[PDB]
Amino acid sequence: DRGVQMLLTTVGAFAAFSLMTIAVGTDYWLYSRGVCKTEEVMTHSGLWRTCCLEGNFKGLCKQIDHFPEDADYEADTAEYFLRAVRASSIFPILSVILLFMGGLCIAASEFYKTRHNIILSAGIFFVSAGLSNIIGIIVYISANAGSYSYGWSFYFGALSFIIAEMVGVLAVHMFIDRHKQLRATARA
Amino acid sequence: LFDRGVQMLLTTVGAFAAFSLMTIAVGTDYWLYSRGVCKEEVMTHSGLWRTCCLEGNFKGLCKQIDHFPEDADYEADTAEYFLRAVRASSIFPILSVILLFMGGLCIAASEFYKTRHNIILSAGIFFVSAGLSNIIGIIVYISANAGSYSYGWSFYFGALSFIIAEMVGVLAVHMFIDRHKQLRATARA
Amino acid sequence: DRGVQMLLTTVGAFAAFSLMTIAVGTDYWLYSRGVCKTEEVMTHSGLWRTCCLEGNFKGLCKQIDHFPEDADYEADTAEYFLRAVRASSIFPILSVILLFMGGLCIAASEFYKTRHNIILSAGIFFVSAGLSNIIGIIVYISANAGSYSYGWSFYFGALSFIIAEMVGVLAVHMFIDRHKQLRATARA
Amino acid sequence: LFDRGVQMLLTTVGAFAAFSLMTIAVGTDYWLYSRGVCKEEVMTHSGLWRTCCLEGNFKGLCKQIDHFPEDADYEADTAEYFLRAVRASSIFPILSVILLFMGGLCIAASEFYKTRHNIILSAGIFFVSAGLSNIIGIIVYISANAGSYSYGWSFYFGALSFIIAEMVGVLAVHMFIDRHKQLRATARA
Amino acid sequence: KPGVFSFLDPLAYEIWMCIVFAYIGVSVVLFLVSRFSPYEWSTNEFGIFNSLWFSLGAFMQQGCDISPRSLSGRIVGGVWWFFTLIIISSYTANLAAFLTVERMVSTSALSLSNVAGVFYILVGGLGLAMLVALIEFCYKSRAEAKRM
Amino acid sequence: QKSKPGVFSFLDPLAYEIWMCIVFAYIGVSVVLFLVSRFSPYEWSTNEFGIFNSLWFSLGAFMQQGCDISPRSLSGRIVGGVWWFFTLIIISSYTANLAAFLTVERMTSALSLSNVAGVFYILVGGLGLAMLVALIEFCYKSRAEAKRM
Amino acid sequence: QKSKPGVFSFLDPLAYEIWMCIVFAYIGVSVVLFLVSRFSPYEWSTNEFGIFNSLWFSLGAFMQQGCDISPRSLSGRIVGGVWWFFTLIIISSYTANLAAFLTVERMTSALSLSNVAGVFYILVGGLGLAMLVALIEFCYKSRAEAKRM
Amino acid sequence: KPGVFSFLDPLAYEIWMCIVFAYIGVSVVLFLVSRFSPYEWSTNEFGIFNSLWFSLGAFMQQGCDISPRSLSGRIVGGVWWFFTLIIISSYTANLAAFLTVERMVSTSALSLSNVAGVFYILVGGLGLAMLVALIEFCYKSRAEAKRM
Repeated sequence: DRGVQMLLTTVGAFAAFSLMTIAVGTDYWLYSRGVCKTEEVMTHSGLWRTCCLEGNFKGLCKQIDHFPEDADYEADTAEYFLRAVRASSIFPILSVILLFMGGLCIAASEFYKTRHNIILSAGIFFVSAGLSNIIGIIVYISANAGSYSYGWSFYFGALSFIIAEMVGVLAVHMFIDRHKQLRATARA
Repeated sequence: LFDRGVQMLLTTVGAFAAFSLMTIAVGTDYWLYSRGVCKEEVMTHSGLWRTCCLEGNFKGLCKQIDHFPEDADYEADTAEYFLRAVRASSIFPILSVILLFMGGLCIAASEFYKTRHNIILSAGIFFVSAGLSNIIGIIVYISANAGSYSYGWSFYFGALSFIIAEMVGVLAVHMFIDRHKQLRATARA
Repeated sequence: DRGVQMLLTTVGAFAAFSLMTIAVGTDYWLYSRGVCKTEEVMTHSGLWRTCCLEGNFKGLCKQIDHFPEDADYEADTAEYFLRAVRASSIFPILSVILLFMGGLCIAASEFYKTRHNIILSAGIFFVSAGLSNIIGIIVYISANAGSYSYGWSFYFGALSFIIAEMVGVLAVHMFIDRHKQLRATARA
Repeated sequence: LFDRGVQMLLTTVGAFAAFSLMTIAVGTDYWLYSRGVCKEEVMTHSGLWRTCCLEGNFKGLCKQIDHFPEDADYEADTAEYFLRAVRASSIFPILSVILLFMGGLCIAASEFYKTRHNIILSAGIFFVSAGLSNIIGIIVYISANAGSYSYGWSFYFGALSFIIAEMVGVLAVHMFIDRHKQLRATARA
Repeated sequence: KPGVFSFLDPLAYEIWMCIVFAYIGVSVVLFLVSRFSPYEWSTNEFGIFNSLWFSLGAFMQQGCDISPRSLSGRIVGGVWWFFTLIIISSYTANLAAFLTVERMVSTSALSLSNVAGVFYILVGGLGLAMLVALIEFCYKSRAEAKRM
Repeated sequence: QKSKPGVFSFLDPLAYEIWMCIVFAYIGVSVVLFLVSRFSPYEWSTNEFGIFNSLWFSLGAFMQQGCDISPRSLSGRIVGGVWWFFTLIIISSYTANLAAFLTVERMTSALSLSNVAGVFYILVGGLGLAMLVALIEFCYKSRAEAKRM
Repeated sequence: QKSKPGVFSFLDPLAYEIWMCIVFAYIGVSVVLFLVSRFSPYEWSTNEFGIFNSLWFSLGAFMQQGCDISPRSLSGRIVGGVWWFFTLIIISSYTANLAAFLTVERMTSALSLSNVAGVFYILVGGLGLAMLVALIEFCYKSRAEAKRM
Repeated sequence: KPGVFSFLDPLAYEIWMCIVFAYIGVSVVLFLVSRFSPYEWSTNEFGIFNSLWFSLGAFMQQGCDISPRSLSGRIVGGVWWFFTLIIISSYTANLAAFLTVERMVSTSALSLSNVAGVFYILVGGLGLAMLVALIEFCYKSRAEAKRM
């Protein structure tokens, strides 16, 4: 139903935005043993800083350095570009921003019932947010490659992508119904 | 494929044959032929529960299968332990024969309450489930055994019982289609 | 024209039969270096005999022994069955028989115009002849495997298979045309 | 894609650009940048006929390509000799140049005696044949080379000439169908 | 001397038997979830004979003409496609491993003796199909005479 | 010594992250294809690419089957082409890595049933799930039909 | 030493006899499919499996590219199934043997154009043959049309 | 550290360039031999746009919707199919050789770094298709507004 479709779209958009905002801000992305305050101790790392766990200095968090220039090595420009892209977290942040603008479009769709292009814009923003989340996940994993486990914060972004893509389907379906309804009325 | 009386009889005799074959497969200790100890290494014929001696010094002394051996078994992972438990309990062959018996009971009960067309559909679902259960049991038992061997007639008794169960289940659902076709055909007239 | 097609299929059947009978008959199937009338000398061998070439004992042909019992070895029964199948040349000869039957059916078609089921029989015979020819080729090559070059006699069998399959295709065309013409006449 | 005058001018300018690019590529000795001799080992730029020195002690000196070198060339089979002869003469680049010239001549003469609609089809055939000839020439040249190295601008000059020729040839056939559509349109009325 | 049916070497006989059993089960389940519902009658051309054809085409990665439209039928098709992809990739990889290990043993091209079994199977299938078609033709010809 | 192969050891050639990203890319490609196929009313539908059909198309493309349909728009065809290239590269990589794993032993025989027992279990589970869904749909429709009358 | 690869060295993984038998088996399968699809008047055509269409179907089946038609009879489906199994085995064998050849050198780098130049030559020759056939057909129809009027 | 586009390693850059050239040539020849003759006018669904789509689907071994019906179109399709089969098998075999040689030197599973470039290309293509569809929709909407 139209009302239930709006309610589901809003709930899913809010859930996806909240999940991405939590995932980007939280530090439980990767479980890996590493040094502290730069010995070997198990820590958990996010996108900005890694917090040492169950160690003598547990609780303290060290800002992750994405440019280990200790040996003053450059290699190829592709590695530098990947490091720069991963360090800024440009793609997870872009996904969060796109989710926020899609939510804004969804909220503003109620005010203007005649302008149906806002629903389409919200759906486009949701799909683009999912794609940006995908690129961010790929870049993050590739940078980590260049024992370990993934924490709940990482899976929050993964679950947000599935929710954001599902809402994008709902929004375009709602846009499809709106134009069909307009065509149906013109038929009479 | 033709008529209804012969189809019912053919399906009933196929269900009886499948039930007998699966029951024999469960209760016969001739599943795998392999070297081993039935009490030195010698040729033996094994089953689901016991393995008897063969052409040895004391032929025919059956011993229960060592599903949980002692003396530093080295343990295993949760998945491997679950597989071992499934193989030992023989849950899937037993579930298969239970489903076959249930389907046979439904087919026998289909003579009464002929208006209730869902009974034949239930029998078909039971037989399809029994065939799938036989597939799972065969796969589980082969994987457990795989870790010069050959299989006995009871293993191929169970193998054919799965095929008969699906072939019976295929044409049992044909009746449910045709029975509904009869109601549709008589509605127009 | 239907008569033109019949003449073409008769000529093709005759050509294929001649090619296959020559391939079975002559012995220029394979060029290889081998012993003579039990030194290494290049020889040519067909299905029955190997004949020395440009050697001191050139011109004499020795019958091929398909059962190498020199060391009295049997191994598996599949090898023995393959050797027996190759030894008799059952498939090339039975292909010859099938081509003969197809040609006979084609020739007898002019006697009975009403009986259309024998042109289809001729096509069936030609197709079965081609299949048997390919089975014979496969068996021959496999047995030879367990430097060499194939001669014109082998290529005559390959050429015979193509023509027989080509004749079988156009023979079935008549059966389709015979029934299409018959059904059209019965309509009016 | 639209109208007829703009399509004609676009096809003509594309054909002329492709012809100019391919002619320059044939007549320019900048095809491959690789180390070698042009008279010790030094960086040189090669072409189809002559190779000059680059950043050497004697710069600006070109030397004919050793297509069939003496001093124990070791010979080869017929296929390698045929490939060497094709590469030495560069027939396929020359064949592409000739076909492009014929296509341009036909498309230019299409203005005279506009009733002959088969001239444009001939131009399209000429252009697609020139593109295929360019493909074969590029493949032959690269295979001869592979028997660090980087390709010069003239080699990429001929790479775009093939692309333009096919895109010109695509439009050349397109206007052939449009002209027949006009004939079909006026035939109905 | 390689066996005639040595093309089955990369996989085990148990795998082949279970592949046949899984094919039968998947085809039966596809027929069941395609036509058992009286409320879908049918809009889908998935009978018992057509389900086997779809499953056989899916296993050899040759989609013939149709695809399931019902959700259950699509689930069956998806799991069968995943199983087929894994099994075919496993066969190719194990055959490559066999050939590579054989090559590094202290001619090169595959001989017809390695694929003679697949050639024999192909020709046997052609003959069986021709015989079946002739049987069907004769049966229909006899049937028409009975009607007349 | 060689350990007994795991049940789900058929996923070993590709890392877990690769499989997760494969699932995610499949979902994204399906959604993008459905979006670019049906969002514009000026294309209305002329195509048959709903969300369910788009999911089916992407699943068939990944397994190199193809169901019954193909995108006709330029955007849908671009999506299909990039998905096809992705599928080709990924499947070739899987086959190559499985061949490398089977050729070189680290710490050749025929593949045993224990190597594909996981895929067999998944297949039977999918069959059971499909049967359950079909039975649920039939029961839901039968009660609904009785409710009308 | 490693000699320069031949023009047609892409056929090395399979022996010449295998390729010849592949071509001949393709011809035989096409003929058998055409026969079993269209010989019976009781099937009349309901199917589109002429000799040309059967040849196209068999060629598409061998290259794993599919076709717009599929056999619907029991015999035609049996032919299609056995041809599909044959194609699967043959293509897998070719890929496996090429991998073995590229892994072990007898007397690894990226494949060069010299390794695949022959397939390019065959492709361009086929394109030229197709253009020649199309031009011949157009010329024949142009003269035939002028004869009518 | 594997490169982003390390999935193109098995074949040479010249092979990829010639593959693109051959694809363009085959598509153009297919369009020409499909629609040049007025006597075939059309009866075939092979324009310049559809020819490129058929060639791409043939190279990716995904027969999409159509197949050529004329003799010349079928010749083009057959030679393209042979080329595609050989090239794809060569890519798979060379990748397997690379991986086996790397494994046999004195983790094991393929990492996302080895196939990150294909993911980047896929997402870039998705974005490009989205942009093209959006531009087409905007153009069509503007055209309707001007007319109305």
